[PDB]
Amino acid sequence: NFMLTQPHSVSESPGKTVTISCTRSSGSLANYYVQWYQQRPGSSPTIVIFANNQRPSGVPDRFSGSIDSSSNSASLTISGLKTEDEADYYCQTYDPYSVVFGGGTKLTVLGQPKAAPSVTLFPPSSEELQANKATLVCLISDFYPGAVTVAWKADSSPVKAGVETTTPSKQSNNKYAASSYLSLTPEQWKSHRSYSCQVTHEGSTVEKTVAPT
Amino acid sequence: NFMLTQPHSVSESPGKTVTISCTRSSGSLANYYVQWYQQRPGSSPTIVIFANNQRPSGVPDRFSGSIDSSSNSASLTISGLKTEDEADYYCQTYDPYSVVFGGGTKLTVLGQPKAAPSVTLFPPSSEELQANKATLVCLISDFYPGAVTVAWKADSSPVKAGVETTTPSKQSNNKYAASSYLSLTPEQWKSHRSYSCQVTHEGSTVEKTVAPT
Amino acid sequence: EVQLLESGGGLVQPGGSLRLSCAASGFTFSSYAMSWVRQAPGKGLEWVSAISGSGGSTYYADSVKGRFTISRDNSKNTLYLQMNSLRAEDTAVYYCARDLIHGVTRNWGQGTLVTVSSASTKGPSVFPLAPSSKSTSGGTAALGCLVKDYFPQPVTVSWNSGALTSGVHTFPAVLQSSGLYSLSSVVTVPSSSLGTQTYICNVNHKPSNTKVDKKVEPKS
Amino acid sequence: EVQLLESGGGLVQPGGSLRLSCAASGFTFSSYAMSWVRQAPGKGLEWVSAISGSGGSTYYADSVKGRFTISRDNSKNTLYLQMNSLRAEDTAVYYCARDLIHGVTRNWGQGTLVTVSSASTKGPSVFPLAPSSKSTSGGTAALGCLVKDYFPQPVTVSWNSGALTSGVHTFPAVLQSSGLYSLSSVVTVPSSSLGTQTYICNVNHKPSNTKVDKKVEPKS
Amino acid sequence: IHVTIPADLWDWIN
Amino acid sequence: VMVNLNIHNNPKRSSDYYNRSTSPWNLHRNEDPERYPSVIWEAKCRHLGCINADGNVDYHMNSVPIQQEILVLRFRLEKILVSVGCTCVTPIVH
Amino acid sequence: NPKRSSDYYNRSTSPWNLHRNEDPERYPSVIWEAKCRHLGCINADGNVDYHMNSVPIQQEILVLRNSFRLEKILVSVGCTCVTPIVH
Ligand SMILES: CNC(=O)[C@H]1Cc2ccc(cc2)NC(=O)[C@@H](NC(=O)c2ccnn2C)Cc2cc(ccc2Cl)-c2cccc(c2)CCC(=O)N1
Repeated sequence: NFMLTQPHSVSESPGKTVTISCTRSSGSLANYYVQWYQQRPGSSPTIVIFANNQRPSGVPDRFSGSIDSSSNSASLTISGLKTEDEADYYCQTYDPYSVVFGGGTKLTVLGQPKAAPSVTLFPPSSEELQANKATLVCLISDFYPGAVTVAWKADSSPVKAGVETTTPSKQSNNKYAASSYLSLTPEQWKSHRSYSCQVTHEGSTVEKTVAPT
Repeated sequence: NFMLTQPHSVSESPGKTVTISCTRSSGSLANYYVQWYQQRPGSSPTIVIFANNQRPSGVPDRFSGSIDSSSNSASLTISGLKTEDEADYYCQTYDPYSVVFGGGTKLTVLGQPKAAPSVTLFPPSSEELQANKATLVCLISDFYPGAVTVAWKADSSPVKAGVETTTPSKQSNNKYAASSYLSLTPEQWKSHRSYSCQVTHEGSTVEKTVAPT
Repeated sequence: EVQLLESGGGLVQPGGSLRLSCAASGFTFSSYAMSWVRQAPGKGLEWVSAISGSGGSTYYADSVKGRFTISRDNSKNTLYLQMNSLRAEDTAVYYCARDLIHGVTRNWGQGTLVTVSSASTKGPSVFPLAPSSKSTSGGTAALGCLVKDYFPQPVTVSWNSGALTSGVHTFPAVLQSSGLYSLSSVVTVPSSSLGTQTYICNVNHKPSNTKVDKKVEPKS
Repeated sequence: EVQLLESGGGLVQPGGSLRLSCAASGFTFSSYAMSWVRQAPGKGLEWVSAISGSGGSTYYADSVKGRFTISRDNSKNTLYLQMNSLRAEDTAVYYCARDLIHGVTRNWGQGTLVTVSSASTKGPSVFPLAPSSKSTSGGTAALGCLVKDYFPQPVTVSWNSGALTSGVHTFPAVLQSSGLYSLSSVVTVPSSSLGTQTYICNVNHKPSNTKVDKKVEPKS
Repeated sequence: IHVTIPADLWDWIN
Repeated sequence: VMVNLNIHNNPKRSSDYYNRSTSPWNLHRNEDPERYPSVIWEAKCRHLGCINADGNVDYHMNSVPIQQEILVLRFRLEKILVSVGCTCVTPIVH
Repeated sequence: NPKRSSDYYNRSTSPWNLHRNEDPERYPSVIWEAKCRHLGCINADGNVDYHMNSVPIQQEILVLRNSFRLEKILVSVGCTCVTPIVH
């Protein structure tokens, strides 16, 4: 067996040339064809390069593949880098029995405008309260970059128990979204004056508050 | 179409290295395999080299083939040259439509010892005389080098009319053979005291004589 | 056009079995080596198995040897993956792939999700997230639906049977410590449309055959 | 062992036709491209024609285009060369050859001689060359056969039906000004064997369908 | 004796 | 003998090796109404050489047809030779 | 036996072995089938090259199986060499 090592992540600025390397641990890289795949969020992988340097129809001329036998590595080169090139890239090769994929490289294109999140907080519904449950829903949308901090307060006290927060993910408009849920008993909900969801992004904090009845 | 040029003759002493070149006039030599054949006197050609440098089993290690794309030529090299390597050598190649042989190269192994001829002279048989014909047969063999002078005498007088002599031919042992025939009428045969076949080789002469009845 | 359509994915308990299929069209199926590759959510691509065009040669990742069997039916243009002795770590989207030669993949299917878990199928409870003065500012109101505690993935949400698309935001699901998923869907609407336009969220959780149409209205 | 045996050679008048055959054995004939190559006396090798293993592709030298046809019978393991409109320049030994690929010849036959001439066939007159005290060298004596005035070549000579090979010397033929050939064959034998052992030269001249067995004995 | 033959073969015979 | 028979109910569409091979081939229709089957598809090698790593016809090797002896109906059962596809042969065996 | 009729199985860049498939309930009883020797093809240097694959060339042939039935069967006749780049 063998492994393929790729960098976990690469960040580059638009219009520049980016190189993603793929190093084979054992076996001669030049004895077996190398393929490169692009994978966008929630999509099937697509082929960018096959047989070391073959570019299928529909793949822009900006993408090219090469191999370096001395370093036992393959490279994917993207010239004139565009924001639409942001995706995960995987190299792949084989030996006479096995097929191996590299760990993948997250490609980030820099210089994109910062966007503040819209935050909306909902209290528990009457229906859920009647079923002896209570969920507070804090929705966070249209923010860039993806880094966000979510904190909950019961009145003024920080709360960590019962909180479940998603890792942020890109929306169709290339901005991020996330949600945070606070599970309470109806008794905990009714015994406090209010609950708050505090959202911190790029050093600024927004706080939304809800109250029983 | 194309042609292959080989030298008309190559010469070297025993134990030395000989090279026979084969130059292609048109088309890239490296695009088509080159074969080399050896042809001994009165024999079918045999394979020395095929596919540029492949030596079949039975062919001594001393024979090797190579190609030179820079000069558009192929070469047959014989190391540790032996007296048994004397023969004609032909290169051969092809294109998608034709097959072409070079003109052939006569290989001479120099420094071979001078060898005196063995001469046998036969008079006309009784059977031939009865059929009103008479042929004297002078057989010459095992001489080296190939040049030989054959003269006929009727008693002591030189004879040129009725004589047919072969050009010397190379034997399997590198020595040469020749034959000379003297055609007479039975009357010419019976009217002389004797006839002689005089064979001169390297300044030395062997004379054989026959007499009627 | 090359088409690869996977089917057979679903929820199975550890030790269980599942057979995946891949229906191929748009190419001479019998002359192509085929493979299965999987991907666990938020993880990398992992090769599973490969089979020659004739089906005479098969290849397996060490992680699946003796448990999975790749096969093909060249008369039906179908590739199969028989998965026995399943474990939690086999949970992934499984992709069918066409190979030009062994190890050179040229086309991928859309994938089929395989979930291996001791947890059973659970349909969600759907609650309205009513618009109010706290979900309203700058002439817009936010209203939504909370799709609570379902398993396995996925769920789909539409608004007003797909007639409402502008201002819709369906959030990715949270995976809770209980092992169940929850998600929310919100729509931002003109505040003057509240109590004039009906807003209904259409929730479908195919794995549990649950379809819920929840009316979302201001509370009074 | 690879064997290629040519037949069909002999004398043809200018403008005449002749068909050569090559019987092959010791290899899977149908999977080899085959060729004909010729050689005029004292001249170089000249490629004539080639045919693929299946017989579906044929190739010809410019010197023989239109006049010659190469063909093969894979059920009989035979290669043929049909020659029409023959001219004196076609006079040569014709060799059958086995090719590993087009243009790479690996094996040669023994050849068949084709003579294109308006001169007529003439079978040989064979005379004994009797041993005597003048042909003796102590313990050894020379005796022979004179093969006079034949056309075309070749003649073959054996002694005692091939039981006698040691000490045999068959000389190359003389081409006379009349256009006829003559040759001699001599054998060196023990002097003590004279008038005890019978010595017969076997002369074969296939072009005139003539075979002569001439007894050679001491004259007394 | 019974021989199961396809429809394309029978049409060719008759 | 009494035969009491019972009636029961193009390679380009089945395989594309003809186009992907280093010794590619074309398929030719051999028609004969007096023979069953009426149409027989036969392989004919496209080139004398084989396609090398650079995409050129290479004459260091040859494309050759792979033939199979098959019985056919004409009634009389006859043995016929058909080319199924091509392979690449070289003069050096390893 | 095909070994006695043709030796392309040994001279091909995608060489093959011939295996006997025996069936008494089928006519012919013995069918020789080609099995590619290597996954790759033999390159210019004599090595198995995995930038190409040896693949069997299969032919649909009718076979016979008091009662008989004419059946369509697929048999490997030989191997060819395929590459992922078409020129
Ligand atoms: C090394 N060789 C082997 O192992 C086998 C391999 C083989 C096996 C079977 C076939 C051919 C080849 N069959 C056909 O050709 C059939 N026809 C077609 O499929 C057909 C016609 C036109 N297009 N096709 C596609 C007719 C038929 C033939 C025979 C039996 C039943 C039937 Cl239905 C039969 C009897 C005796 C001998 C042989 C064949 C030949 C030697 C042998 O044993 N050869």
